[PDB]
Amino acid sequence: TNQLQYLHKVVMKALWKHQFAWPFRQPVDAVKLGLPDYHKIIKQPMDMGTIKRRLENNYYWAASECMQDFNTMFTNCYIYNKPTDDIVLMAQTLEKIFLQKVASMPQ
Amino acid sequence: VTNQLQYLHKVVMKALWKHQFAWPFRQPVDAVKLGLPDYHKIIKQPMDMGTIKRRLENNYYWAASECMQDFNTMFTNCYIYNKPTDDIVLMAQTLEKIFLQKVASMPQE
Ligand SMILES: Cn1c(=O)c2c(ncn2CC2OCCO2)n(C)c1=O
Ligand SMILES: Cn1c(=O)c2c(ncn2CC2OCCO2)n(C)c1=O
Ligand SMILES: Cn1c(=O)c2c(ncn2CC2OCCO2)n(C)c1=O
Repeated sequence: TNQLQYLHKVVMKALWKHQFAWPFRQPVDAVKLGLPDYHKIIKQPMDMGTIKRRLENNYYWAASECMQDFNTMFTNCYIYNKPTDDIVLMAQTLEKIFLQKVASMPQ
Repeated sequence: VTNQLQYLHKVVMKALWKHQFAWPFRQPVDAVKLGLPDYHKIIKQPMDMGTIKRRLENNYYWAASECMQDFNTMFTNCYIYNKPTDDIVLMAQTLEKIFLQKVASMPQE
């Protein structure tokens, strides 16, 4: 769809290259990051590499479905991490760009 | 009086305000009433649907994206402050899904 193309080539491209994006480009590796409780707390992991791959393999039936994946990724971050962790500020910065770009998506 | 802001008022706020999970979000978090002495230490930008509703009613917003940020702040405050297992997190998630679903069909411009 026009909307899924926009999420791929306008929204995702802006977020992917952002200087705060690196923690979010691939799944949380709880073993390599040493977080034995991550998957006990976060039951729907999500990340931009997964969303990007889904955008390219025609996984999504509708724009809102892809937007929900973006939301899950950010929400996971807020739920798991402490309020003072830098990664929370990074998610918020990226999430605001997401919402800005989504506001200009074809209707 | 943008089409976008009209959409956010007549479609998004209409749906969320009357939602059965909306009541904890209809007014600012009252930290005294709720017994949350650390709330304003952790949440530095409180937001609630009553504030957003009033702002839409008084044409406070210059752009749709700024109303959208207020909604986002209100949900994010909840995810950041509350424990993962708090029921309020589930209620916020349910409301935010509706918010995103509707925002996907918002007019451009
Ligand atoms: C999304 N996400 C990460 O990407 C992450 C992380 N813990 C480490 N990382 C990677 C990076 O190390 C310093 C800050 O982010 N957690 C708990 C998380 O939620
Ligand atoms: C304080 N308070 C409510 O105000 C409430 C509620 N359950 C429903 N409401 C009312 C709300 O407005 C109309 C539709 O839902 N509970 C459990 C509650 O504690
Ligand atoms: C926004 N907000 C609330 O309104 C709230 C609350 N803790 C309780 N409440 C009220 C209600 O009790 C059961 C479900 O929510 N917290 C920490 C919060 O962030």
